[PDB]
Amino acid sequence: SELISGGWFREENDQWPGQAMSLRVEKVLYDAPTKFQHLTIFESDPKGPWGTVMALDGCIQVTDYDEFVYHEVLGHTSLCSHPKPERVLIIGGGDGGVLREVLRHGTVEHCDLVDIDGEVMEQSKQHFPQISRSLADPRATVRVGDGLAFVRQTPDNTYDVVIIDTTDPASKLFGEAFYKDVLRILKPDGICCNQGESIWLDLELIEKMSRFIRETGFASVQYALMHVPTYPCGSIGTLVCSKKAGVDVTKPLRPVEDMPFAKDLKYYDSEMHKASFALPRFARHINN
Amino acid sequence: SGGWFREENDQWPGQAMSLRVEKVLYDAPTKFQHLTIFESDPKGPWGTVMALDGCIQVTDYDEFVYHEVLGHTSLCSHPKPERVLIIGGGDGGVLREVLRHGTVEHCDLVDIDGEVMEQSKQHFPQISRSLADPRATVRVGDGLAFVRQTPDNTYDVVIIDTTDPAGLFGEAFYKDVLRILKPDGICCNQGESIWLDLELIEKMSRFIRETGFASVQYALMHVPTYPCGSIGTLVCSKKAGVDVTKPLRPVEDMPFAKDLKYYDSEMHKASFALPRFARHINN
Repeated sequence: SELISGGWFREENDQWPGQAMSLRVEKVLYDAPTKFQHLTIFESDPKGPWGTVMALDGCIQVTDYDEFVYHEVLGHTSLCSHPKPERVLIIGGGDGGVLREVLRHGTVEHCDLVDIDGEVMEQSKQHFPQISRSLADPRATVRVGDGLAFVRQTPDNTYDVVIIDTTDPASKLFGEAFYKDVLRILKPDGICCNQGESIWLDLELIEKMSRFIRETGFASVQYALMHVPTYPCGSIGTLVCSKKAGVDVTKPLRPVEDMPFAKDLKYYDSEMHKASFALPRFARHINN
Repeated sequence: SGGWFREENDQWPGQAMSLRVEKVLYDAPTKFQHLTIFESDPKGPWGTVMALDGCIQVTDYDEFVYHEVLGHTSLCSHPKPERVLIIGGGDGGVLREVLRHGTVEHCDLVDIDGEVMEQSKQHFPQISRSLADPRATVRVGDGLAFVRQTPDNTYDVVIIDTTDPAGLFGEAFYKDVLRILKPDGICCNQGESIWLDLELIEKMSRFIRETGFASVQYALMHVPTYPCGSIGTLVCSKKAGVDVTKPLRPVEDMPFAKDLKYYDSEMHKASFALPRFARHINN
């Protein structure tokens, strides 16, 4: 209804009062609500480098150009922090981008993925094949359904890593029970990766979320910063949490340089891993 | 127009970013460029915003990142910076950070646009307060003319806060900058984004090395108002074997360290770690 070839997409979001970013639309590939949210896929200006762009609820999620940053940082920062990650769970991750990166690791014997929106997955399968290729991997069991119901019915010490690639669709509505479930389904040496907000637009939420996950029972939580151009302020982050008291996730436990796919990565390496946990002074208290 | 500022596409068309305007304080050309000052949405955190040639340069909210990174990354990499030159830096932001250092005996500043510094004096006092400091000699004029008429081995640090505006002249200019630096001299130059012009950073980097600098390293930073959200700075060392990626004089030892909002020795070291697609700049 809104987008039109030759017109411009506009990301507004009320998180930021009085700010907006826009991209010129070449061709609309999809624009409509789903069962759970508003999906919008389109081809951007060929003169520009962003390529095919996807927006969920009026917020750009994936673009061909910078897509690798968020997927590598979540996938590898958490897995490289675990001594031997054999079994992995991803809550969300419908486009398959984080799954693609987890599946690079030879140690991963199986990975479960649970996202609620099946139509987003289908549109990723069509317009982002390079991202969604891994949904069909023999080591991946992809499920469409409720992540809360899944983790509650999962027995204890099942997973080595749990990646939460979602902000819910400030532990509000379902955090208390869910993060307790996440803690118990992790093995004693378990690592939990959670997508964080920007240190520019919602530092207050990062502080609350960090304190909440520590109160839940995690022995440590550390915020990793990253350069993502398409995000409103240009820097989202992620909370990498340990169940085991003692482990320091800010230095890679298994450095990616010692495995054969290190040179295929566009963003992440061991030096970026270390660098991501150095926060500006104004935001430094998050990591103590 | 209708209560929204829109940032220029220019290089790489199709992208644009916009801010809601509450009150326009200034909007008109000057002698050398289009200056645009306005108050942003009070509900938003940006405060007073300044744009040069349709490109946001300074906002009250994130202004400290760019100024601390240029000022301190270069000074903290020098063993004892007594004399400093800033080409550009009309708003006084980089000057304010350089002047925090006790070792700095004097600092010369040469920017070509006098109207920009007058508008900074008015609408950005917290930034431009340093222009009146007794250790600062502020000059309005050509930076190319100034550096060619400056004798050898005059400066410890030279901070180039500009991508060339004054009406092309790199070859002569960077030779001058190399010559006017003392043997242990550091040169800080503002870089472009690794996202939208990596090709330019690579060229700029090789050019400065070919000019005579023993090493050149690109420091990355988080600046939300920049198109992609990450500009950087090239830190260039005349003396060979200098690893500027580890601070020579840690800011933690200086008393103003806790007054900084962004920069510290941890951020210093992290800044030189580049994504793999851009790591060939520093290798």
